[PDB]
Amino acid sequence: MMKGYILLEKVNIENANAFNNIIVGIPAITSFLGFARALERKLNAKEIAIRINGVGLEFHEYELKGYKNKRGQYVTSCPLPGSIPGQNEKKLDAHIMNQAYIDLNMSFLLEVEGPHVDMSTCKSIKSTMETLRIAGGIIRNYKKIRLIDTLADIPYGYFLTLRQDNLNDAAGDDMLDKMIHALQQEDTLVPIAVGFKALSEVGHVEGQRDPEKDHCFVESIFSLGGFECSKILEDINSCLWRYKTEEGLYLCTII
Amino acid sequence: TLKSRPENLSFARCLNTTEAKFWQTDFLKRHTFKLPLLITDKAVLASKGHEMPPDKLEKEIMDPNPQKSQSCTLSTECDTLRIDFGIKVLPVKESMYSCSDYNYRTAIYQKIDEYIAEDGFLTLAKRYVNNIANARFLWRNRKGAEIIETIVTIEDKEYPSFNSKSFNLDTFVEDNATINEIAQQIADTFAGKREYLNIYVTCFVKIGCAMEVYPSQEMTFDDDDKGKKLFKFEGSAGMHSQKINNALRTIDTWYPDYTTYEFPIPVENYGAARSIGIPFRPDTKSFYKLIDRMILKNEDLPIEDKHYVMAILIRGGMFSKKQEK
Amino acid sequence: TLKSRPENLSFARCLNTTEAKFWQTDFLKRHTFKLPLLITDKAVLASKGHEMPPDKLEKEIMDPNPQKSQSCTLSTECDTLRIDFGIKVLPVKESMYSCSDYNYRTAIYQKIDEYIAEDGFLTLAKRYVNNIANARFLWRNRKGAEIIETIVTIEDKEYPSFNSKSFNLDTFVEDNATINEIAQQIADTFAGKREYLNIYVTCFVKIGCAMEVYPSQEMTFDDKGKKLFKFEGSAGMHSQKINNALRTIDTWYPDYTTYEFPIPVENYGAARSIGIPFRPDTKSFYKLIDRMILKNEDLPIEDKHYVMAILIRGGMFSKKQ
Amino acid sequence: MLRNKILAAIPEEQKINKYIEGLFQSIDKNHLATHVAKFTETNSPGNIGAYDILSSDMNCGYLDTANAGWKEPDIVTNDAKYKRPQGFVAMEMSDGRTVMEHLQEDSAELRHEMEELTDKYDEIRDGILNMPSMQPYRTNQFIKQVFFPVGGSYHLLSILPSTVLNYEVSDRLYRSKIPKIRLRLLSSNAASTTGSRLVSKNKWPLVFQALPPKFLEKNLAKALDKEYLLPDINIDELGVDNGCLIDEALLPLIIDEGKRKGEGNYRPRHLRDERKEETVQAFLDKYGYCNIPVGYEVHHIVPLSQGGADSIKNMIMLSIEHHERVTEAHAS
DNA sequence: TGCTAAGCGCACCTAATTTCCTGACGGCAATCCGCAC
DNA sequence: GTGCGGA
Repeated sequence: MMKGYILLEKVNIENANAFNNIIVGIPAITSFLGFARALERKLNAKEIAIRINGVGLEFHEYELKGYKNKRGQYVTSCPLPGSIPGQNEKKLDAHIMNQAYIDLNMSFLLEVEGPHVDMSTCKSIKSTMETLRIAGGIIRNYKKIRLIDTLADIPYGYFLTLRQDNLNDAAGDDMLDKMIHALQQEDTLVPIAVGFKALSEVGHVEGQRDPEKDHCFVESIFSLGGFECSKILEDINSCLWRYKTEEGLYLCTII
Repeated sequence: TLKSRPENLSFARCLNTTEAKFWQTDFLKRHTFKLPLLITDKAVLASKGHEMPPDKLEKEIMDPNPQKSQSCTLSTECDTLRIDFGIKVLPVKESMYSCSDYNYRTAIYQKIDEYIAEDGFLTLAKRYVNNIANARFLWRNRKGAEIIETIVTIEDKEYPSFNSKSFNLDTFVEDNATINEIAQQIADTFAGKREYLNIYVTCFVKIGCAMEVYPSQEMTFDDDDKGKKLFKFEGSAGMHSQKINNALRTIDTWYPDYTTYEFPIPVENYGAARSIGIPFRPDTKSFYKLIDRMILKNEDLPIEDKHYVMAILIRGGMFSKKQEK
Repeated sequence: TLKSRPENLSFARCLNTTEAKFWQTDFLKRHTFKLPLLITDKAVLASKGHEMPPDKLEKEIMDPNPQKSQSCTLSTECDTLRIDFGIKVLPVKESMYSCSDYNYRTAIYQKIDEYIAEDGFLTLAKRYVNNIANARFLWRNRKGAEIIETIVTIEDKEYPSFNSKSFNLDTFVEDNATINEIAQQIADTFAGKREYLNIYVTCFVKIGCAMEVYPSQEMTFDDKGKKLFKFEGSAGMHSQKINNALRTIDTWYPDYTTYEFPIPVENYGAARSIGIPFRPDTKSFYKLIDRMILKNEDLPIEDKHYVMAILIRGGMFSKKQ
Repeated sequence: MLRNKILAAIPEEQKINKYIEGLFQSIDKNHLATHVAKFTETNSPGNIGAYDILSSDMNCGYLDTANAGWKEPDIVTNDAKYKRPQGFVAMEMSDGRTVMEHLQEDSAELRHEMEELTDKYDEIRDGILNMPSMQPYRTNQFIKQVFFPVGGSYHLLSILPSTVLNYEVSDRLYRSKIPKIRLRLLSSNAASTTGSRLVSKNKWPLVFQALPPKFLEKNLAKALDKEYLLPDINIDELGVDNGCLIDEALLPLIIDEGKRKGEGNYRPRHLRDERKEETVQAFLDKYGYCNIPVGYEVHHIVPLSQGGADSIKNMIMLSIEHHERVTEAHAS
């Protein structure tokens, strides 16, 4: 019954997950969209009807936990492991698996659709964001939660957008060769993770987190992305990530 | 009747801490002035003084040993160190992110409500505020200091300060008004009567003019370089959040043999402190056996074991049944 | 009841020394006037005078050799070098960073308490103040000096000065009142009767006008030239070089009556100067600490002096199994 | 040869019996896989994984395990004890070929060499040529489980990592110039615990680097621009009556403090703290007046334009005639 | 409290050659493995 | 409470 835009401005996230089996860097888009969905689910239990249908991701600064060597390469750092459940839980030294962590400052543009979208909604989002996480990281501080109307009320930064056309129109003989060639031609693009693909059928197995839902075994899928500034942008709708679900595919796309 | 712990149970931290950033100051101008502190590169020439087999000792006793390192020191015009971090407190019953069985959820919620009824999270909160009052988050930066001063701010109210050299690291005080007033609010946040609490902690340590500050050291695995690497947070020196939290959880004085060893240990699932290589709670007073005696075979425990179980649930972790294939 | 050393044993320093900063003054106006000293960039042309194989020597004997370097000298109007550093003294029973067995901790604490019961850390502390009094931390800046004066300040009391060209470098004085007065406070800090002590040291070296000053050089690891140490923009010295010059207090090695000189305190007694290891099998630290704690034997007092000197120096002393 | 080899890998005859006897008791415990579970946490009970042999698309917009060109499958067990087959099918023979390629064609080159060293090459070859596939049958606490919204409700998804894709990113990035990162966290013993051939061969993989552009990286310069200075004088006991500077000689003190602090720190507008009216409200409270005593103006002793905090401390109320003095001196 | 409005700021040509750029010794010890018997 | 098994 009404539609608007809410901006979450300059949020500090400390120690967010940065490993997706072929990528070390920016976290996957599904974590940010799940943060938006978790905020939606927590606002609807306080009897405040709202629906978040699109999120835009803006970047201001980053820091990867580690250091840069003299040759210009990164060496990651991980915390010291503690007690882990299993057969060797009573030991003093535990195992070291594969992990990576990142630090971010970002801003979020949320498209909300509900019966009322005033500043009391902004106060409720301010009261409901001090009990949530982004990726697996904690929120130290935010600056201000406010409503926006046009492109000129947005702070300066660089947004992330999908560039699937630059991947389907390149090289050949397999998709990974297209990925490597497209990354060698234009140097301002990054590989990102954009959702999941099925590896089995839907059913019920033993050992689930919730034993009353449907279950599928999945694999992560990867695509290409790029950065555009906030003063060279056309429309709000061309930087908003949304959910899309086919049969066997769970994705995140910019229509 | 319930027979085993559920197949998926998980908890989250209720005391979340942020990273610390270091500064240099002067003590008589410590409320107006601050300078950045940076890490430098140091390379040394040494001698081989490790224990070697007698064959290698005859060949390598007099050989040079260059190594690489890093260091952090104050300037020649500043004499104090300033440490600033922050803590977020969240409720206990809203920190269960997974529970497969519904009856175990009901039973554990009833047990936490009965713990709110008798000693509503006040003793544990008093111990956590004490471990902010004696400044145990200074690990090697507490040795050799003339004045240690700690200030705690909640919301927009600055509380009166602490002299952190007047508290002993082995006794817990329960008669200070400021500690009691912070502990009541942390108890109310733990008990559900509030929903979030934000604490800001600032510490001033006077060590001397050009003295050595000891930052946190990183665990990195590279083959070309093998040297000491220290933490750099936004260009300056700092300490990890995990270090400050271990210091805060050193509140356990209820292990089975405390009359022989009379120091408090950190709260862990088997009493495994990294200082002593023998676990302190290995079979009968462990977390799994006490929570299987509290919930699954309904029985009243002594209050110290309840204190330990609730402190483990504030710490967090993956607490589930042995996974079968 | 104790077999073996614990799997994680380490100690921490009880004499923490700061880095040194260098200044230039005049001797008659040294209490009211100090100027900064800086490092300059030099480049020199040379001749090929290194030893070469006979074939290459016939082709590369009259060839020029450009090289890069660095240097530090005083000005034309200044004649005195001023070096400033500081020392922090910490107790010895509270310098134990890691021990994985409680019984070994109790045994070590009992032997240190027996040491404080016989000699209250006084001989070693007198040797440490003696190495401040003769200015052994001036390594190559001590050759060719007219007057050397060293002042020691603790708190807000400036102790009377020292003439560092009247102390021999091979003998230790035990009759000087100022040395005894500082050494008693250092001994009380080592014992545990006080929690810390901060000592600041200032030294004046008259060497003349426009003469050379020798700072510390930085270590290079790959494939290099001469780089000198800079501390806050000025020249200076490493803390390790000063601390090595304050630990040359060992005169208890087995073959001291032949070579009558003090050596620095290490685990196997290795002298880099004179190329002989002096404590290689039976009087090393490992055998003595395994014959003191693990078999309860009363050693002579000189071996106890060596063991407590190593435990004031610090290190990693861990056994595998 | 496959001779000396089967000995290096430990009389000299009971030996060759031990290897081949130990081999046949384990060729029914090795399965084939493209996705394995203990590559995330090696404490996952069982042999849970998958074999995805499906069809490519080549123009879909996304990379997967079926759109890339994986060339070699993977062989996986549950316990390291049982891992001889993966070594056995890895020993290179005389022609620089792998037991694998010879067992698919049966060139007698092997036919001959095995039959002198064993009596059961027939049974072994059938158990390396028809191998069972890995099946996903259950889940545990060590496999990552997440929720995903599907049409008014949710689906629970368990993510399994890809072993064949990790091996082919690392080979195709060792000969390339795009940014990459090497992870050196897995040891040799823990790699064997995973049970896969491709992880015990590549235990320190090479992966993609995906970072924001390099003008947006934190440093000390972009951290001293979010802090603000405060003065070194407390007016409350300092020549001043109720906030107003009575002594004309104390003006130079304000000029020298403003000259000292915030001298060479110019900050553009975007980098300046706002000027909220509450602080000049809060300053007056301490001294009353309910109103600015006209003929006086609030001056931040440290310009909020050369770096200064918008705080009660960083202001002092001075006369307009005095104010014309200070705003010109600090401008100059 | 006010301190100007307009226009414009060259065309040419070039920027050296030789010889060489060190010899030594060395670059840590500890720990980070599930599983079937 | 042991010892296996690879790269």
